[PDB]
Amino acid sequence: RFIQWLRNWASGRDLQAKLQLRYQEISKRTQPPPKLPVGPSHKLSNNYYCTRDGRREAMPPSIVMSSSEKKAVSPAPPIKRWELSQDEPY
Amino acid sequence: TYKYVNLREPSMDMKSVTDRAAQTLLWTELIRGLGMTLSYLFREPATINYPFEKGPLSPRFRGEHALRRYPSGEERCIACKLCEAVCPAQAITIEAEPRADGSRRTTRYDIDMTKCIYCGFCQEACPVDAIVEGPNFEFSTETHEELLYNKEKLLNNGDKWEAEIAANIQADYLYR
Amino acid sequence: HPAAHGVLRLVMELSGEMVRKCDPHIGLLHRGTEKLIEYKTYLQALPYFDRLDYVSMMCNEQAYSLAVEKLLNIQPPPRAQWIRVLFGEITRLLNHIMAVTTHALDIGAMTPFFWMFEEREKMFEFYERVSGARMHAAYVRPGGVHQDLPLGLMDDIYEFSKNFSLRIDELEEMLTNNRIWRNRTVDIGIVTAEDALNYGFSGVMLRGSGIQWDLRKTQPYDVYDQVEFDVPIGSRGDCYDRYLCRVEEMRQSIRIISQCLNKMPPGEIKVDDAKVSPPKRAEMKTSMESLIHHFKLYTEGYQVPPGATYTAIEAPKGEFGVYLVSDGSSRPYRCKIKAPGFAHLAGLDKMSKGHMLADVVAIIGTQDIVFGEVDR
Amino acid sequence: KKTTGLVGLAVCETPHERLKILYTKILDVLGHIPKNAAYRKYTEQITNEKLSMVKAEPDVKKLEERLQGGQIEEVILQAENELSLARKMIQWKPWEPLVEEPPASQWKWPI
Amino acid sequence: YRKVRFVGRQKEVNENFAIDLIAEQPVSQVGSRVISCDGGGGALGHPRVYINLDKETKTGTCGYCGLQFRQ
Amino acid sequence: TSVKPIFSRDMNEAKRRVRELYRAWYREVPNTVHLFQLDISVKQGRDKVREMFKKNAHITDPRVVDLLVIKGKMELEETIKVWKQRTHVMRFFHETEAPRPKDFLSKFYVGHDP
Amino acid sequence: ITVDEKLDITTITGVPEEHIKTRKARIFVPARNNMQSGVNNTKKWKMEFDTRERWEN
Amino acid sequence: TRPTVRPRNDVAHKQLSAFGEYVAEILPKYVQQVQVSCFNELEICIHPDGVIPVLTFLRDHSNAQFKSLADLTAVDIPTRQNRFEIVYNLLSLRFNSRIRVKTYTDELTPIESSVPVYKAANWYEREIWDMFGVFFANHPDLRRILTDYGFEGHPFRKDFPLSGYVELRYDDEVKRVVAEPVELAQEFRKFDLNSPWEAFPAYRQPPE
Amino acid sequence: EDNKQFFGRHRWVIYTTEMNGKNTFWDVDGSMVPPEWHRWLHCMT
Ligand SMILES: CCCCCCCCCCCCCCCCCC(=O)OC[C@H](COP(=O)(O)OCCN)OC(=O)CCCCCCCCCCCCCCCCC
Ligand code: SF4
Ligand code: SF4
Ligand SMILES: [Zn+2]
Repeated sequence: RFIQWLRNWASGRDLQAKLQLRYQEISKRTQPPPKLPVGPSHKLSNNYYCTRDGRREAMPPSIVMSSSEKKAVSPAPPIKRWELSQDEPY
Repeated sequence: TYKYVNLREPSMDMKSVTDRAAQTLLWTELIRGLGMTLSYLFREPATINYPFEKGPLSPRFRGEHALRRYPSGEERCIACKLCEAVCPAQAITIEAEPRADGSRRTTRYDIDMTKCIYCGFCQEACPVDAIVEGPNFEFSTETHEELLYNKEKLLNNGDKWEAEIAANIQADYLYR
Repeated sequence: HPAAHGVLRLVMELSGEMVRKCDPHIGLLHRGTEKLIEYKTYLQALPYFDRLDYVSMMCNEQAYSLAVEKLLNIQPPPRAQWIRVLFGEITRLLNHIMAVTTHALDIGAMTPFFWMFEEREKMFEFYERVSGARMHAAYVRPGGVHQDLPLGLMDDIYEFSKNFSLRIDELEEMLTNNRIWRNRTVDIGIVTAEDALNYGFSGVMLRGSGIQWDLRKTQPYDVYDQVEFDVPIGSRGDCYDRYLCRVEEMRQSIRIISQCLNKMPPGEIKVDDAKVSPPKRAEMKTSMESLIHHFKLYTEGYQVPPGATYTAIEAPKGEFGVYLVSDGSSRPYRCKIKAPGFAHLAGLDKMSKGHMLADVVAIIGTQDIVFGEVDR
Repeated sequence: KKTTGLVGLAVCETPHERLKILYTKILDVLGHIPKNAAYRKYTEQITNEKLSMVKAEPDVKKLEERLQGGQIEEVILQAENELSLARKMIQWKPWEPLVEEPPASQWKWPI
Repeated sequence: YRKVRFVGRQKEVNENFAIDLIAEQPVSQVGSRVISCDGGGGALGHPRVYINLDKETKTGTCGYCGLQFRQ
Repeated sequence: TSVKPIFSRDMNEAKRRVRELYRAWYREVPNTVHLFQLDISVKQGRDKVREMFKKNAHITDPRVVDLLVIKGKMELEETIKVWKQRTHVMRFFHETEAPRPKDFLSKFYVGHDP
Repeated sequence: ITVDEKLDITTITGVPEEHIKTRKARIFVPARNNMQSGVNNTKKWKMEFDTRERWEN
Repeated sequence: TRPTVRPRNDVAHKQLSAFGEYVAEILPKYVQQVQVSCFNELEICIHPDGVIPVLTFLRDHSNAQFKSLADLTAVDIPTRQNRFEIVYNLLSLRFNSRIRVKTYTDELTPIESSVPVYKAANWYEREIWDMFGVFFANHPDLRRILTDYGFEGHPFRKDFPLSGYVELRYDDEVKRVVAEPVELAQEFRKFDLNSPWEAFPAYRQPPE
Repeated sequence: EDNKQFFGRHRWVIYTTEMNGKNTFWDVDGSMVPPEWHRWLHCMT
């Protein structure tokens, strides 16, 4: 009609992606009952606390404090640069 | 990696520079969008026409409080003093004292409705599964002498709809 | 009106026209935070990290929940993290929908606001379906994500994402090369120096200014390493090349949300070891061991060993700190938060001397200063 | 190159002799410090090994690798200031021994 | 003294009362020794607790549940 | 005690200082008293200033007497300018607050165990 | 360097109000709640003040 | 152990042993202790003398850059006999590392401003004067940020009872909005969470 | 309820008169809906 392409005379054209989704193509509801699995070492006869151990780990290891061919060691290697990452990088 | 944006140079040749002098002086741009991308009004408005129509939600929503009771009623709360002790804001206030038969229940239970920050920490600590955030935004009265709740305001406010509540948990309780 | 969803009172002595002086008064929103987080346990005190800023929600707490798992020597299970990329990188679509617009409501336009917030809504559902609430939603925890997400959302994330790169093409034809805007911003508030580092600025007003560094790919977070993206960069240090990051940084995200829907492996959600995670409502409700770790876990907290940390992230407008001492028992000790707003606004007075007054309204908008955060 | 890269700088101009001024300028001044404190044993040791790479290869581009700075024009400003400390370093005196150990129980963390 | 606050305000109070609403229940029986009290339906209700009825005539309703229970 | 003092050295340059900024206060009470459009007897404004400077009298030490100053040196910034709106000032002179007994038998009929 | 030794018993004044001289603090070792046998709630000398009236609202 | 326990990494912990070995080597007039946090971070315990000095060495060098100042903060500890603490925190852009610099103090002893070294300690030093009370000399400006114009208590230290000493309320008897002592409507209940048995053996305090 | 040709304005309601001790019509608030439809009109299910 005469108002359909006068919406298409500007901003290119869409007619597929449209702001209000109001029409169909949505998700309906939660129909199914789900079941959430428990995997991670949940079983018996083996899983034993004191091998899984999340916590109980030591105090911060010291270094020489009060009471040699050094290369001027830096804390780590310096950073190598980045690419220019072809996408349309200009 | 990287990218470089706003790094470009004009071409500088008389096939171009007209195209940039047919722009400044004739306004060939700046009517491109707002001569057009504005209109583009011909789309259906998006409005939820309020007093009647209303918008979406989910079964996990949070809001006005309640206290359920089983079938023939026990006042499901046992006064185990938990939904009180995880409360960040410290709204809750509970005073038990042994009821006549010898089963324990409450006396004073007061959720302040100004302090409550709407966690979802008092829906999730109750082991006997009493206290439950309702899905009704009914609120807004005209005096702060009010929103403080007692016990016997809550129960009704939670027996006014239990057809709302008792059908949400049985959607949601299979996840947690 | 030009408060930018916040409250400030700044005072300038201008010279007849040019400002040449500014000295703002912050401290209108202080509220008294870090004095009140010594008094609350670990899981009880979480939200007061969500309520700090108003815009980024799951990106906070991603910076607390990563500053606790450390002191505990514990990692989330694999399906934990690959959530925290999907929400973690979906709220970078929030602060970049705001800071291109509610900045440019000061420049005076209308539609680039009433045109977008049609959409910033379609996202707020996805905070409501996943857990509860409209904005502030307490979901991430010390143990990875709270509870699983419904059957759904993966046909409401996919269907929504493939529509979105168009709307970001209605903020482009409406802005970039529109002259009256180009002229409101170019070569305005240029800090190109190595003071723009010396002040210790965070991300953008860096990466848009040359000096090239980001905390997403120089440090891993939570599996962030396994997806590919490129960090846009700017030419000259003015504002309109700190804008142009925030478009080409909304067109990178839709790469990751699109790259991260394909990989999410099935698995549990909470940390497994159960001293730091509560159990389900099937387990606490029958066997015995599942109270004494659900009924001492909702009064006192974890027991998190003493010793100090620090940590950092890339929040949509810049870094976010937590410097978390802990005394070796349940309630913390200093929890010191730093967010930008002690840099990006430390550098207004410097940046703007020599331009008019009607610029200083449009300088602020580019730092993305949002307050109650300067509760720092 | 026309773009200084990391912005705030400008390319002027001379490479290959602009560094050599400064390292040499560093090495001479640096010697006036007493020789005990390792500061010379390090502050110099990086410069000589650095200078070995300087002399000599084209283009300036392949001077970049094996000398990890930023771009060359920046490496100057890396070498510029390392002086401005040295010629202070004699003002206050690091090399001297330690002063005022804290009151003997201070850094012990769990109170 | 206190009583002048709800004047004209109609004083919300709880029409039903559970102080005892319990005793109307047909107190059950089993014919066995110890029982499982999980109430109100599976996985909505009190945690499972087993009670012994051997007295003569009594029972014990676990005290979460309240519902009069015996043999 | 060995730590570097702040400004003063012992008690004299110090007690030259407290004498000093007194006048900056004493010379400027009243320009405000017309500026905020607050109404009081201008002599009140010269009683309080002299009521405060006599208050902390027992101070035995430098670096205390310099510490207090650094507070006192500040206020003349705000007050001689307008960073307060009438209600950060007048709070000095407490209008509304009902009197305290401070005597004995007036307590014993009101309040438990102070 | 201005080391300037002296001795004045350290005190500080003006920050609180009348609660300087009115009250009496107390320094005491907590006593172990006796319903349980855990001995680790001891070991730090705290302090806590006098208690004044709480009334009803 | 693997599945739920955070996998460690050694390499990061070897170097930050070295590179921190020798900044106790070349500035022994100042640095009085150094160590390695089990998570691969460093803490340099420095006398209060060097503050401007040490950073200035950390300010520029070819072996340690540390140009980016991130977070200044404080902690206040009673029964440390020198109350407060500072913690500087600095990122070296080239070498990808964090090294924190701890310097103690008191209230009365001044500390000297870092402002000419970095211009980003301009605010972070104005703040601390408000909160804890530490007094930074030779600071281009010293004023009141984060707090109202009335607080004479310097709150975040450990002696300020949480609710401050004066509530505020407005009355119409005149005009103003005036300040009457704090009267609450609820006690602010004090719970008590600290459980016995000492669950951590590794941190076990000295036997005594 | 509309034909399922809209989203969010597809489900709507009508108020009529004097529910419970109520003013007649031109007073309409929206707390009136029976506590069942909160499981319907709000699109919770
Ligand atoms: C032989 C016969 C003669 C032959 C002659 C050939 C043709 C010559 C006639 C051309 C004259 C046309 C009108 C005059 C030119 C337009 C006015 C103009 O020059 O604008 C220049 C303006 C300056 O911008 P600039 O130099 O780039 O500096 C900013 C850099 N940041 O750059 C600009 O773009 C400013 C744009 C206008 C500013 C306001 C726009 C606001 C929106 C209003 C648009 C609505 C008007 C549409 C007309 C409606 C008519 C019914
Ligand atoms: S509901 Fe759960 S928490 Fe609230 S009182 Fe009854 S038992 Fe204690
Ligand atoms: S609702 Fe939120 S705030 Fe109110 S009590 Fe339950 S948890 Fe505490
Ligand atoms: Zn039962």
